Amino acid sequence: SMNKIGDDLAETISNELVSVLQKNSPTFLESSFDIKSEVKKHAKSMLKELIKVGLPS
Amino acid sequence: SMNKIGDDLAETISNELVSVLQKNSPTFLESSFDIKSEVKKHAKSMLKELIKVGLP
Amino acid sequence: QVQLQQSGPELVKPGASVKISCKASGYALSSSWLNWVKQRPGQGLEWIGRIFPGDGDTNYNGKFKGKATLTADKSSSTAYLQLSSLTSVDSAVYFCARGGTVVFDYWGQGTTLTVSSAKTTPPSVYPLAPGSAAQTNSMVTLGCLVKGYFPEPVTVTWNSGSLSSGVHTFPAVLQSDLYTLSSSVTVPSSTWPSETVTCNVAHPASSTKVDKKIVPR
Amino acid sequence: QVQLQQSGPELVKPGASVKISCKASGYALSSSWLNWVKQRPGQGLEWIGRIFPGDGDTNYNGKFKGKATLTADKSSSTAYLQLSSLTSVDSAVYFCARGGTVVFDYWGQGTTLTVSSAKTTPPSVYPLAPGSAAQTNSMVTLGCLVKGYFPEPVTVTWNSGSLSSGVHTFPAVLQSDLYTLSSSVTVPSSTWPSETVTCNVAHPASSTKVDKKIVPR
Amino acid sequence: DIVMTQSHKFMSTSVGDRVNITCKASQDVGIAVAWYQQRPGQSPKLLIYWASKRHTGVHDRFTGTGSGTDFTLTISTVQSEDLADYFCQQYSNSLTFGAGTTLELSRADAAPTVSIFPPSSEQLTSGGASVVCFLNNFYPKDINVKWKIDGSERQNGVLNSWTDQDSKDSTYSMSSTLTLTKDEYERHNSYACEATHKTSTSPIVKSFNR
Amino acid sequence: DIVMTQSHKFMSTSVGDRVNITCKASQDVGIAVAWYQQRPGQSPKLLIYWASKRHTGVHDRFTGTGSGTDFTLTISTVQSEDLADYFCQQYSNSLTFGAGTTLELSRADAAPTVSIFPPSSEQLTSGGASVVCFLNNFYPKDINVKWKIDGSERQNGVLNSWTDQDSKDSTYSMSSTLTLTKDEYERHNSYACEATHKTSTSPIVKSFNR
Repeated sequence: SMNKIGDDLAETISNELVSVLQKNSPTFLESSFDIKSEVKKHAKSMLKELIKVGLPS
Repeated sequence: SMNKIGDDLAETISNELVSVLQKNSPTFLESSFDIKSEVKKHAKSMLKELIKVGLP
Repeated sequence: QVQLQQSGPELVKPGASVKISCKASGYALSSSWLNWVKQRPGQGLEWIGRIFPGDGDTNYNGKFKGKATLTADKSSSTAYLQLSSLTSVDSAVYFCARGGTVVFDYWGQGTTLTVSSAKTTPPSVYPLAPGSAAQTNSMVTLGCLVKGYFPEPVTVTWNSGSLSSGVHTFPAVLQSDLYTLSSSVTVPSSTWPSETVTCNVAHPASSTKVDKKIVPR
Repeated sequence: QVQLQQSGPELVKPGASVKISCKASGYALSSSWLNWVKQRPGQGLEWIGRIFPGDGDTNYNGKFKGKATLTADKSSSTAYLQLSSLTSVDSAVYFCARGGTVVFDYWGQGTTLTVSSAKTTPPSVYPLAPGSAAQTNSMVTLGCLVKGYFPEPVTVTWNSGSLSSGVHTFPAVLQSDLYTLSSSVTVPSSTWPSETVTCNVAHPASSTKVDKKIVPR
Repeated sequence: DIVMTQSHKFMSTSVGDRVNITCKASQDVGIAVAWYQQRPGQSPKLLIYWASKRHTGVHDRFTGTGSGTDFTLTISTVQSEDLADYFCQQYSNSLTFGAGTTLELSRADAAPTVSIFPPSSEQLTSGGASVVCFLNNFYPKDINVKWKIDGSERQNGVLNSWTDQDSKDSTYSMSSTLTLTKDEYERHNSYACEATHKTSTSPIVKSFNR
Repeated sequence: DIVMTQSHKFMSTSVGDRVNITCKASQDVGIAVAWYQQRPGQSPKLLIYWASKRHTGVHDRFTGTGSGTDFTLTISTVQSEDLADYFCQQYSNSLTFGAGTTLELSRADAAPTVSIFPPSSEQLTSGGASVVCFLNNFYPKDINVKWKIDGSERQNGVLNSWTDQDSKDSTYSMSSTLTLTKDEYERHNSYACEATHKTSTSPIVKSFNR
């Protein structure tokens, strides 16, 4: 429930960041599957931090 | 150029987190302009670090 | 200026239906929850339900699933509470309140709902005088019995306000589908039965008013 | 296995045009850039242009923008290089290379483009013998001149390969937009003129094969 | 399916003094408790939520002291604004509001002045009959009235009503009407109104006959 | 534009030894330099990018260095596989390749065997004339040849061709043709081919006379 939209947002972030990296990288980005996953796990953890600036009083 | 998409990706992240945050909050969440701005600012720094994991 | 304007009071036959409106300003209902609460007169608060005008989602209390319906017009800053199959138990004050799902920042005014079989009925006004017995004669206490009227309120004065100290007027009780008050004064026994005293009893719902002496008989 | 397969060698007259294909496998072109590079006979390496076939966006060198164009077919994993206004300058080996914008992590096999007005023509084969003089008589060096042919290549052997080692064949050079070369051999001096030496040219393009003895003077 | 009990219907205080308002949950409700104020003729307004967080605009005197099944709202200094009703609320699973507490002004003990009246001739010709007893100007609000007919207890047919604390002399007043039929009223002789209170060991008894 | 110049067209080495292929840039190119290998008949392969980082699959031997307008590609241990061509590339703002360095096997000095041949009687009926001079089996590849017609020097009408390092005896050979018209050839008498090389102060020169 709380992660229903946390994942979708991490997925959207990971896909768009990768497509830009590939199109703007002088190096062919190898094993982009692994790249996305690091971005997606990092996206998830930091999405859970971003959400917490809501009401931590 | 690098940062054109970045800000827009932050914009979607920022507003979506606010909408979910509002609809599930036990409290009203007043001053939501300041909620969003902190999130959108923090989101951009996150995006810079996420971009970095794609290192040579 | 944050304000939550609700509709006026309702007086409805038992078994009928009522739609109370709740209009908001100073903020956007499209990104908030609006909650409805029943404060039985004298007793405490019960929750009814909430709605999310933007996403049109409704969560109800199990107590009120069959009875209560919530709805909203996203573009009119307005949401409505509809109540069906009314009984005397639903007679209460109904508030709408802004907030999250469970904590309410700012409440409305409170629309009064009275459910009764009665039509507009003027009070019976019975004089309350003491007997021939006497004790602690320094002060004498008189009274009236406003009785069997509907709807509320009733205004009571004594000698048209010429006797304002030592007076007690009591909230009506709901007795046999009708409302009853009692009210009393205390004058020194020196001036009574010497000086005349009067029940002034006004029932604006029927535009009925009484000017009645208190007599020793 | 990952590889890039390019179309075959090309012959064009000056003023004409070509389309060189480059098919990709082992990876997705819609996630990469494909680059084209000119390698000339002088060995200088020049960059032409690239395309991101997922989008189709292109970038060109100012030196080739006027006459080089890139297109791609996502559904066929194939990029195409089209060259107009051909001239002997543009005659080179053209590689297509995977990578990003810059760093070419994998290269194809290259397409050889020869630009000339010459038609298929056999070589003239001239016998090279020393004059009457006696030159370092321990050995004797004979030779041949495979001149004025088009296109490349030719085959050279001595006594049909029997005269195997101690021979030198040289790569061709351009005279008047035709190719020419020469070859040598070092038989001992006692063998010739009494043991016939011959050079055995062959030009597969024209199916011309030459069998000529080396005679004195 | 979860109870929020405010032990005290009323709490006594004076202006400038310290006061607590307590609340008791029937089972663990974490810190998910909110406090509301409601003055007569006012919709409720939020004081505390999450059991200790002060809401926007609420003055610092409204401290909140809460976790578990035991919660407390403390008013550092009481003033006129604080003479109001107070509700606690649980929202851990579902919404239960507390029974409500009314903050009153303390004053010296006061016994009620009691009067008793027969039914009127006019009422007796309509077939009804109401025996009326007033109990006025008493403090504390802890009063208990018993009706007797010919010295024997009467429980049913009795409706009661109270005024809130008088704004001039901080006392409470009570009215008690015993309603009977003409048939039954005329079958008895003695009628009395008997008040139990802290200002006299003897209940206040005043009576009439026919 | 930015120019990448590889000073050495050739580097001498041997299996088991170290070697440095250098590359000089005309403008500051940061660390945006790539190195490629190309074996004869083959297409290029990437070795280093960003001037010091190995591409996936590249052996520890290939230890590239540098920033600025000076770069290096140290091969720790040369194998047979490494006897190939080497190119550098800059991509700081725009793309430029060098012209390449060719890694050869070192061997003891060797002087060429030289021969000279007049045009054939057959060619001299078609109207052309080719004077041919071979210079075979010499090392190193740094050799300079000049044509003399009756003493006077010649530069134009001269086409040269070269072999690669012979796999049997690690030497090089060269061919030079002096292509003249029949008229030019017949109006002169003496033809000669000269060469300057490290193996002898005296150039190697061999003559033909009509």
